[PDB]
Amino acid sequence: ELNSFQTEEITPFGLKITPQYSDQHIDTLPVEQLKELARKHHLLILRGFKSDLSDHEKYEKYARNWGEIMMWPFGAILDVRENSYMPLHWDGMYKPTIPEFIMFHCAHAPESDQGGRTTFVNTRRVVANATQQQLEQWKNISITYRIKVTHYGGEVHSPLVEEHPDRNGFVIRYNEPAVHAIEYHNINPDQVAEFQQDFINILYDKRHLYAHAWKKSDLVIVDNFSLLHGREGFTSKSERHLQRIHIQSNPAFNNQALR
Ligand SMILES: [C-]#[N+][C@@H](Cc1ccc(O)cc1)C(=O)O
Ligand SMILES: [Mn+2]
Repeated sequence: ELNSFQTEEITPFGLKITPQYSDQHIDTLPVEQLKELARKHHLLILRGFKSDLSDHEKYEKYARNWGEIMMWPFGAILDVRENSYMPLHWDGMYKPTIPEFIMFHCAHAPESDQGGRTTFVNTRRVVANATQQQLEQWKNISITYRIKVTHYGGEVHSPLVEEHPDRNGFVIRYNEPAVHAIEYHNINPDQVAEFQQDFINILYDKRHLYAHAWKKSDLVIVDNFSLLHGREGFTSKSERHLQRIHIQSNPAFNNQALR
């Protein structure tokens, strides 16, 4: 009745999953149990397992065990390759569907790289830590985002607070500004600047944010319905190479914010 992997809880949220014996293969892990843990804990770091997922064919075949892949024009896999931070967002903003899971495989992460950790914000925890007056204000705010050339048109109008697709709580949908692109609704224009200051401070809080330093062959599973994610600005030059696959909910979740 024991698990077939070791688990350690991450601060402030998430699970770090590691092998029980040397050279344990990633294919040994029970995918349906992992999906349940990812929905409950929002972030899984699978570290130390043997895999050949830098092979695009093998990675795609592996991800199909998790569900329907959300395909992009370039295919199933985005190869993320290498100063400013990348703003918090959720994936699928400008697409017709929002994927439930992001899978990141680390094909390359030199110790040579300094900083630039991937950021993960548990918006369920943000909602749970808010006062009632805060949450009431946030539920009344909606935001229009304008982006780059995209395949499906490029304007997003999203409430700041949404109910989770599983109807078991509320989440935050927010795209932080980068250093009009963003336009806030239902708030006095006189208060927008300070609200933006205050809300970004709330998201970049040690109670809510986990910053991940990559190691080669990490497989990270992200609950895109519950989290926002981004990246710290890089101090040094980096050769990091991540490989990203999106997995649809069943049925796929249509993106009502796309305009
Ligand atoms: C569609 N879409 C994107 C969403 C996005 C929006 C803003 C930003 O800075 C980065 C990514 C994805 O899911 O990849
Ligand atoms: Mn992203």
